[PDB]
Amino acid sequence: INVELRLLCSNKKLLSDLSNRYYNYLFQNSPTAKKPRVLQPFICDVTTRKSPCGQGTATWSKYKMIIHGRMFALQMTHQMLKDSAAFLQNTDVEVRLTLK
Amino acid sequence: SEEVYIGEVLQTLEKTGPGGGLTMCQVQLKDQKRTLYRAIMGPIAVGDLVALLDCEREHRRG
Amino acid sequence: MNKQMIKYNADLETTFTVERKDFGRTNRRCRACFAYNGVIRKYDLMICRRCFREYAGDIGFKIYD
Amino acid sequence: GQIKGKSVRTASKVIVERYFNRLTNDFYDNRNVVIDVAEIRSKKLRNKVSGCVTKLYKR
Amino acid sequence: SIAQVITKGTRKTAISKCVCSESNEFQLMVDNMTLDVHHDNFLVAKIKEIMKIIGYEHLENLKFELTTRGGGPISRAYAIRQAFAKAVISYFGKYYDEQRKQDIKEQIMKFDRAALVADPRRVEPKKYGGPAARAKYTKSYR
Amino acid sequence: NTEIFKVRHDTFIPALSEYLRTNKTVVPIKNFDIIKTSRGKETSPLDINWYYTRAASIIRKLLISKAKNEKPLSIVRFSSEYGCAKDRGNRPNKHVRASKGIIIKILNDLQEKGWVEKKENGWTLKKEAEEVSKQLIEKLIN
Amino acid sequence: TETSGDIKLFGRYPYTDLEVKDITLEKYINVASKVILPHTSSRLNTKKFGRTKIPVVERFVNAMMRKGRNNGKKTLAMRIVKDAFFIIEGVTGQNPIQILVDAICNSGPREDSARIGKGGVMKRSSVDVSPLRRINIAIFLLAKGVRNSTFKDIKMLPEIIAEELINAAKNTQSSFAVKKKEEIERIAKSNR
Amino acid sequence: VKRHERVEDDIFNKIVKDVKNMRILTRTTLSERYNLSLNISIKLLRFLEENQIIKLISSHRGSKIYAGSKYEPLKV
RNA sequence: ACCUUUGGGUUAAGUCCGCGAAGUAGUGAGAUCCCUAGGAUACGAAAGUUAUCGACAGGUGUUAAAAACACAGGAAGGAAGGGGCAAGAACAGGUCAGUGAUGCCCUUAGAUGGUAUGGGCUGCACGCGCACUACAGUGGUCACAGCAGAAACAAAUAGAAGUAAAUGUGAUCGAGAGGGAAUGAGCACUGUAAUGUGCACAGGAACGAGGAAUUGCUAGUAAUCGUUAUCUCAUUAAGAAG
Ligand SMILES: [Zn+2]
Repeated sequence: INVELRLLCSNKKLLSDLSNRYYNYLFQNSPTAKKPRVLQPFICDVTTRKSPCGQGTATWSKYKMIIHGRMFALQMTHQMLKDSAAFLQNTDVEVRLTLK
Repeated sequence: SEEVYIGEVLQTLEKTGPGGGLTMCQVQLKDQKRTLYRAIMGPIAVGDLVALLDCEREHRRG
Repeated sequence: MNKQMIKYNADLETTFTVERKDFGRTNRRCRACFAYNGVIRKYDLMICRRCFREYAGDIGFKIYD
Repeated sequence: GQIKGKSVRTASKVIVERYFNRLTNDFYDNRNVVIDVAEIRSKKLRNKVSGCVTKLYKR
Repeated sequence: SIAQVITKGTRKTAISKCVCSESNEFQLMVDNMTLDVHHDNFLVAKIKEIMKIIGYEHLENLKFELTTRGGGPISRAYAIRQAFAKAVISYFGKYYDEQRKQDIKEQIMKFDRAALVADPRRVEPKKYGGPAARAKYTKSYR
Repeated sequence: NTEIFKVRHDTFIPALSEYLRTNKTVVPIKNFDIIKTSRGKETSPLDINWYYTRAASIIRKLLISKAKNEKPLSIVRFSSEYGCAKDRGNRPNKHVRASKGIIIKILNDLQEKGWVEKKENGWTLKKEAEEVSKQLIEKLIN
Repeated sequence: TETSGDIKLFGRYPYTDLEVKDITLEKYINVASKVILPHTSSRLNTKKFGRTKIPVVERFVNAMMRKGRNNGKKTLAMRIVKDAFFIIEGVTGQNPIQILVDAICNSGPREDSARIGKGGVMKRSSVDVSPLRRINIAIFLLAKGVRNSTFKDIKMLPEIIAEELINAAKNTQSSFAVKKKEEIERIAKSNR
Repeated sequence: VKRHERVEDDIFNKIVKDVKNMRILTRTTLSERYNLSLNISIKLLRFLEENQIIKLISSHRGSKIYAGSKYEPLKV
């Protein structure tokens, strides 16, 4: 019955498009469709001096990479899970599944 | 000894002095015809009451 | 490599073996340039602060704020 | 400094000559009209245009 | 079910929640301690201040439990004071006539707006080239 | 009910301390008169009966933990509860734990009297230790 | 606990029937705003005369958080002044608040020395102070007298607060703050 | 001269005569008028407040304040 | 060869308003992101999360235009606050000890190339730059409570890394009972190796608020107080970055 699908992605526009596409698919099948849950973004960061030597005013930069994520929890029969999984390929988004 | 005159400020004119610390002001005394020109150093609002030690010493430059 | 050393006990007749722990600069050389100094070790990078800034945008890091 | 900048005053001046009768003394009417007619891509700009247009309309 | 409302009050990084309920007797607890047992007097002063601009007859037949997390000792007392203040107005609007809500609100607003609205004030982030938010390290010449 | 919160800590900790000493339920560590409570402390305690104030406050930590239905208390938890700021010369002060040996001895004494039961992940109260506290409070508030 | 009546300072003091008693000062001294504890976070400092609307005893505790090491310790200041009011209310017999008001009235210098010369050398002259500056200096002097008095003396600080404030309200030579007000006015006159 | 670690009989006698008609009195007064140390101004002051000769009017933290026979408070 | 013309008001900004032998479009600013603060009618049955919305000098008052203050309501009010990005031209400014970026000169088995065991970079007459504890009582000591940014913690009988500290109450000590520098015989830990670190007992130096000079800082700012599941890191922070 239940499935939880994690769409994980370090680009916001892609994840927004792919989730809108999958939401449209859900509402076109109409199994009591719903929005995705927007997850707390993972943020990995590094802070370093700009100059390659000691000279000048010490100026510092913070680089941070953001891994966005969205979860769909959903009700489907096993055939529809097996058949719909054909949607979950050729994406820069990484896709993962949980089941009970 | 504690002689004093109370005067009412009617106008302010110019920020004045090294660093612009003072303000040129026109003051009328409360119980005399006299109206003076004076420099004052705190923040001042029109219609303030100020206490003077002399009714005569003046800043003629106005 | 985890190198091993022999050591003798107080009798100077019985022998035992002990392992050398891998620590310090000697194995943490910059993966782009072999440098020993200013190596960022976080997130299992092993890249020096000079090399990082030219490649950061290829890896996918950005300055947001 | 709260000065409007060149494109904002230019668009303000053109709209009042092009659509004058459609405008009123009201900020919200004027904001509705610029939301309706214009291409302007952020609410940040069209808040400033309708501000200047309702400043003109009195004068 | 028993008549109830819930409110939230914030100061710096302290957050507090107040639940308010119908009772035969006026009762107030903070950190599970009554006002006559609680260990910090600044909190007790800030509570009895707001309890006197509101009339005592408006706090009658009513019970309060306050819980809080975050910030520190001075900030939490103001957080608690807002949570308490908003509960009475919320209850009057929901369970009595709305004129009494308006009357009480005029009194609190005349006294202190910051009892019913939250200050958006927070610590500013540290920048590089100084010990704190704005102070710079010492330049030298010779 | 959560009966413990009805009385003030600085009346309860001194009250139980006498009931302990008059029944010798806990026995002092060797050299209690010259040992310090932590490496962070400057000198040994000013009261010779400090060991009993520890025993009285340990049962209080457990009563309130039981009242709030927390997870059982560990030897590490208690060591951080009684911790302090250690003096280090020419360096900033730093937070340091209490010494475990005192706490271990108190908990093993209380085990032998049947006052404290060891669980797989901490220590917990027993019926006798709860009822002593109950019967004290019922006089003390009156 | 103690009371279920109207708002009184430290829950003890009357908070009514208060007179300034110098018309030059009237608008600039807030004895209106009924507060139980001399603490507020009201964000008026970001305004043009907003620091004149802060209540009187508030301005007076802020003056204590000084000598560097005591920065930020506002609770400590409240503890100190609370005790001083007990000493003063007892000694004087009148609302500590009227002692504080009269201390300010006497301790502000009315005439001052300043450089006037613009188009040449800077020559010193007497000048007349505004209402607002007059009260700002009064608090400063009362504070500076207290701090330096207590430094390496066995007496308790809340007691020194009561010594100075009584004397100041009574315009006696005994006050550090009053003496230094005489000095400034004498030098101002010398340069008149 | 240094401070003292006794209240001898004739200092004790005259302190009783002096504590009446004084208003607020504190640890320092006994130690700066007479020659007593702080550690013997505490003990004497605590004694007189058990004897009903003086009365305590504050004791907040270690700050502790007393009153003698010609004290009189404010009235509403 | 060159100038586009009379230099009057405004803004952070040729940002703009007047007037003209000039007039029309662009770059730079600006606009244009991201984070922090408020907002369900959306989602969940757990009790939170996210949000195309919200502020424009708009209102009133200041009598050319352009801007402006001062009030007021408002979660936010004059570039909302804080970052981030960021013209043209320059400089014989720094780095060849970051680079399988690099021209030209030099060395190259008795090496100016590698490795190993040791020693130095840490030496000490002395002049300078930047930090840390202080010089006490608005203190020291004993106990007891109790609160962050949130959430991680075998055991330990004197003691030998960890979940705040300032702080709140009671005791105590009483004007070098402040302070912990050089040093002794020990007891443990990390390590291949102590020279490094922890612990106990001693020991107890200068310093009693700093000459000529000199450095930042306008509000949740400066200063205080701890803390780093941040960076260095076997073990070592009195350094940076939060
Ligand atoms: Zn590299």
